[PDB]
Amino acid sequence: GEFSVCDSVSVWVGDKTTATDIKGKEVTVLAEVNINNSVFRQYFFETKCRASNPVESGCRGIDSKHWNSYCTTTHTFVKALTTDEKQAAWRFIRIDTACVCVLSRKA
Amino acid sequence: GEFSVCDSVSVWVGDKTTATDIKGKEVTVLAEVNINNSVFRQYFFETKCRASNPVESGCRGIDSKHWNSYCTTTHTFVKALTTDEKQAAWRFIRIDTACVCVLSRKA
Repeated sequence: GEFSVCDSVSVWVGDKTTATDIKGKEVTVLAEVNINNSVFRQYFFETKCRASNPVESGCRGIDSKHWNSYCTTTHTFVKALTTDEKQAAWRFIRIDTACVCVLSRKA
Repeated sequence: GEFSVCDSVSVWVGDKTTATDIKGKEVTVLAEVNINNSVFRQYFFETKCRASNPVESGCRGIDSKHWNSYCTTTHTFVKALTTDEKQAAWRFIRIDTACVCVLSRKA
């Protein structure tokens, strides 16, 4: 049947406490946002790698005879209400969204 | 050097007009949100496949002798201000976030 090259794990996250923002700083993630007198809990759908090597040689199916590989998590950016040592603001934060295979040549 | 198995293309999108929501319906994406008397244009960072077959056999580096492959775009969910035939609301919409390789056995 069909299976990815890198095994992946997805979960809805409703209790996030810190995240790295687009500018690289660590920021605190607030839990509920009120947008116009009504509140929302902030949720993030994240997908992570289950393993950098789901198989001993790296990613599944790769041609190991020529290639080296491992799986790695890639990120999107989602704006969220956050706060830092001085200011609460909507900021863009890095969220984990996929597990992909990266290759290079064996020598 | 390091290269992905599936070639990928990322862009910030600031003029999105429709999106499919989590419930599957097509919805209209509004452009500016006012959260507390101040406005924001809504942006989405999307990553798409450049090709289902970046190489003639499917994804790069796969062992084609045993495997069939192609690249496919995976989605995250981002909440955005949207509207439908009756109601403007924050809804979760499907955003394209990665290009990953899917395998199956050749016979």
